[PDB]
Amino acid sequence: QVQLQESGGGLVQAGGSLRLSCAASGRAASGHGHYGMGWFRQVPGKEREFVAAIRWSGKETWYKDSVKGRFTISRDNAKTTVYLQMNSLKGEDTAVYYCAARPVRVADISLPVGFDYWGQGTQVTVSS
Ligand SMILES: [Cu+2]
Ligand SMILES: [Cu+2]
Repeated sequence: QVQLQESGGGLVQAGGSLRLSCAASGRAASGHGHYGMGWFRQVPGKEREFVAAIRWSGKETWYKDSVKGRFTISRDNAKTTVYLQMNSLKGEDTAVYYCAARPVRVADISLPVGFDYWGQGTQVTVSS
């Protein structure tokens, strides 16, 4: 199974920058050996939402409208690592972020589906 471990979340202020990293190890259960990645956030009193996603190759990414501009999702050169660069935090952003691996290819990556493995969660609080 794909072991996902995140870190980098914590205390900041509105207009700052913060960077979350998601390490990945182990083989997967489905597919031919690959997997796409994505980030989700849990906000108190609201349902879980899909915030960013990247195809296994990096040919295309997807962002939720309210983060486009400000957030970017990438993967470094040797890879198991996924990053989420958060710039110009607004306070609404305030929540617990999660990274998840998708073992089987999907036609539309804006879709919340196929995420078999989940990381543990990092609280991000934006004070004013
Ligand atoms: Cu390969
Ligand atoms: Cu593939």
